[PDB]
Amino acid sequence: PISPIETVPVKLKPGMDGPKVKQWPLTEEKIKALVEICTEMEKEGKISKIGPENPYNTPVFAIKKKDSTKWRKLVDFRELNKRTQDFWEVQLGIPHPAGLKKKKSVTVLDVGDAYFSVPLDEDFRKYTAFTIPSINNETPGIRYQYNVLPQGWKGSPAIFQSSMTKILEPFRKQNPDIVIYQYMDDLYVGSDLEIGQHRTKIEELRQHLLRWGLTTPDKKHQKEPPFLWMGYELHPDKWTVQPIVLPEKDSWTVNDIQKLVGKLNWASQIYPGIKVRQLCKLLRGTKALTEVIPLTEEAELELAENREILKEPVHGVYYDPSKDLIAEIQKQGQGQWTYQIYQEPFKNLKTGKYARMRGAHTNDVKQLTEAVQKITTESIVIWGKTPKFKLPIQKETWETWWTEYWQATWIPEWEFVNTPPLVKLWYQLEKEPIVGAETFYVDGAANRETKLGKAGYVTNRGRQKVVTLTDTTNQKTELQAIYLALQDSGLEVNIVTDSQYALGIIQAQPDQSESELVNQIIEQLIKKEKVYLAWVPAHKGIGGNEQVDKLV
Amino acid sequence: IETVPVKLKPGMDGPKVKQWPLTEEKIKALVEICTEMEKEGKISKIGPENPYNTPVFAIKKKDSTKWRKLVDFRELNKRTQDFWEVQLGIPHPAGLKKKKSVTVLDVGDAYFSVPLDEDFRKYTAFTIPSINNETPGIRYQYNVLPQGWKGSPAIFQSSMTKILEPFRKQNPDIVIYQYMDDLYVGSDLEIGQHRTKIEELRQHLLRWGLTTYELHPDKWTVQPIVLPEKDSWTVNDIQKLVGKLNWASQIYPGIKVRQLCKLLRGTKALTEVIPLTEEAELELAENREILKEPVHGVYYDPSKDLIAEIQKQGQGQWTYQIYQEPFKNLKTGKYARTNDVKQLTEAVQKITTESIVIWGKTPKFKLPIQKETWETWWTEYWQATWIPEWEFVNTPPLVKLWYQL
Ligand SMILES: CCOP(=O)(COc1ccc(CCc2cnc3c(c2)C(=O)N(C)c2cccnc2N3CC)cc1)OCC
Ligand SMILES: [Cl-]
Ligand SMILES: [Cl-]
Ligand SMILES: [Mg+2]
Repeated sequence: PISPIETVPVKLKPGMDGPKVKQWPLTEEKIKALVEICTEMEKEGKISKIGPENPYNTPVFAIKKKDSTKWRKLVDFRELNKRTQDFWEVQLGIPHPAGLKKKKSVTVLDVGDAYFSVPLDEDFRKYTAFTIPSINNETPGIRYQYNVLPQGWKGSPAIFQSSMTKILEPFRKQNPDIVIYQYMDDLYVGSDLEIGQHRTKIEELRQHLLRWGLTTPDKKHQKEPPFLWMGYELHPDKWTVQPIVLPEKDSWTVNDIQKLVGKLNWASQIYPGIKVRQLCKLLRGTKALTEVIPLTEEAELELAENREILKEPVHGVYYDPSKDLIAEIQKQGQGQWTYQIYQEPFKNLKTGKYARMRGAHTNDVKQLTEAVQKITTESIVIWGKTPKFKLPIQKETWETWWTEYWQATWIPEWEFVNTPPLVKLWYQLEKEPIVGAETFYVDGAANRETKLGKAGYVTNRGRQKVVTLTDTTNQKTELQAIYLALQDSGLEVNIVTDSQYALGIIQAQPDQSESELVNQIIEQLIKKEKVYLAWVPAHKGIGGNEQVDKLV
Repeated sequence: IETVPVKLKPGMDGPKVKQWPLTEEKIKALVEICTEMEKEGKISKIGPENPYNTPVFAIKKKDSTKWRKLVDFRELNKRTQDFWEVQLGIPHPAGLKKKKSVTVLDVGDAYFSVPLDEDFRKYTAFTIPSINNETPGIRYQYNVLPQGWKGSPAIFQSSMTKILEPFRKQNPDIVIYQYMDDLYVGSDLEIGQHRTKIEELRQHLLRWGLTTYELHPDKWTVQPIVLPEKDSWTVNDIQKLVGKLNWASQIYPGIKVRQLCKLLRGTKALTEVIPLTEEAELELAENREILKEPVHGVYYDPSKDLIAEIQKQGQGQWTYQIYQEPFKNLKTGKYARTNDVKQLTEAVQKITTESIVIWGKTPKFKLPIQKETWETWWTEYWQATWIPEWEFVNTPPLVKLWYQL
């Protein structure tokens, strides 16, 4: 009940001294419950009486437990915590089910009285001092300090987890084949031994634990499959997410939709094809939690399709490190992507989706590559290697785009799979000026104070046209000017702008955008048969540029 | 040896940098290497009372199949800059860029034979992660001078000097410069004579610590912004030319355009051909003259950071500029000759190496690539013992064009 393990040395933050909070006066029954509780703790070693010489104090309270007639002590460590050194993080990620090696057996052991079962650095105990006040604060209160890790102190999760790691260590050494996952105060222990030998190896591990201060349930009390953990339901040779129910409601509030999206997002790691775009749109311009939001027809369509997907129970498989890792991605439309990861078709380890918009304007080839980077990182985390990708895009489409684009890239080994919609490029700008095509010199302007703006073009065929724009920006007009030139031009066009900003957007060959303007230009660029887009410096007295320059 | 005390910049706490995900084979490698370093007392395991962390990686030694530990101390170095630069800085010789041949040697094994100030060791904490987070990270700190920390050479400085004295006295016309884990050794000897002198230097080093490539810096020349000479010229060609000279004019004093603009007069079609004038033909030659030269008025400011921009040109060619003040280029260049990330990675190390030789300083890179792609892949091709600072940018497509050819 108090581990013999050596303590972790602990310090207050370098400029600070221990807490000195005054104990509020408590009730007679509160005072009584505490003396009861503390006497029992004191006998077990958990705490000790100290003199009045100790300057430190932090407040204690008592509240009636679980509506029952039990009392729980409750120490308020906010002040000590603010003064205690920072610790290293327990875990920097949580394991995913899809990454677990299959095991013949796993049993769960929980540690009883976890924090109280571990010692606290001798030199730090004086800082955990509390005082049970006497009745009406007449007389000196009873002062104890902790000898073990307190509940609610800042250091206990971390010193506990490391103490256990130190304790598990030698047993790991002698049992390299045995798997032990430490989670909070649970141990998950798994082997490829047969029941008996496993039953044996367990009670032998329990025994190593007890030599070290750690009590664990015996066979009679060890829980059974499926194991419920971190929102997952983990059966012996398949896993899934814990049971998911999508409410039926006549109407949805902000808060209803948030919980819907949270569940769908969580279901999406094993139910393929989940979508939340149309539901997330409703959440925009976020209003009151209690507020009713009527569903769009698109959000209603989406909920309905998610509803079918979740209709019949799906499950995931565990990881066999000898087999290979394959990953497939499908376009689902409007920046939405979905993926499956399996080793043997089509039994998924896990699924996922990717929606992110990196930038204001993109094309499918950029999004696909981004999704691949995401899935690659995730694979490294979960399995420690990158998968073999199967992608909905031709080797030539991809080759064409990325050799020509200005940014570098490199996706791991992939191969094309014909799973429409396929990702393609919808237009390509030209390399060279077009002979026999009308050259538009376009330009734009916005008055910074009035915010009013003109846009228009001049032609080598003498043509000309300029329009007015209310409350715009210098950027907005320069795209307007390009759009004008596309509308009024034939199937082949040269265009000359002095907007690096418009050039950059168009050069990168976007097929989708947040700007309606840019989508209009895109519709145009696709309908065209040839467009060559060029840039000239402003106000340098360059040809047609100056003409349209003053016009606007 | 005697422990020299170390201090962080007042206020600044240590590095708390997160550990990037590693593949299985790199984790396995790190465990072997660290189990062996622990046995030899170079590192010790640490408890959760140590809140600090710096990233750690595995790379393949330059020309060699064998895993090597690379610790990313960029944060610590930044937080230590008072120590390794002002109290105990290594002076950088201006003569190094001058030599015909410079050889780089790894002398990192030197540092492990020296204790690190005990009040500092906690800041050198690092974490070996596990796959799928199934076991808590394995955690260590250093007991000796770590490789990659700029403090190590600053501290080992007087030991290095004692080691190099005989070789220096016997070979006065050789420059030796220490930077981080490397020794840069330049001479004007003929190449065989140069190599022979390196081996002798390895033997001196060998009697203390070392195991049982050549730059040719004075052959480094800038990549001039190049103005084509063409058969005929179109309107498009002229404008592209104007835009380009227009850009040079913001860097090189004396660049003139006026005569070329005159050629554009009117509002004419893009493909049309246009007659080449003497004023233009001359002005053109006058500019082309200036681009061959050092920028008049640009000078290295030791107090200021170096910056390196890199543009993907295509066909395996890359261009780059180094400046402290934007547009004021201390050096331009190109790198050439698979895989977009493998190449960028090679260009960054090459550009860093030259920076060390010329300035004694490393550049902050502006890299044309998605952060996550770079993070994932760079270590797969990295071979240096240092790591430059970087950030990620989308290359202005105009900048790319002006540095073609
Ligand atoms: C008395 C005999 O055992 P049993 O009661 C049921 O045994 C099981 C239960 C689940 C699995 C799934 C794979 C499986 C493999 N490893 C797991 C787990 C499941 C697991 O449940 N959790 C929570 C886990 C979480 C995070 C990291 N690691 C794990 N571990 C560590 C062993 C395999 C065996 O009867 C079986 C003969
Ligand atoms: Cl609720
Ligand atoms: Cl060279
Ligand atoms: Mg729990």
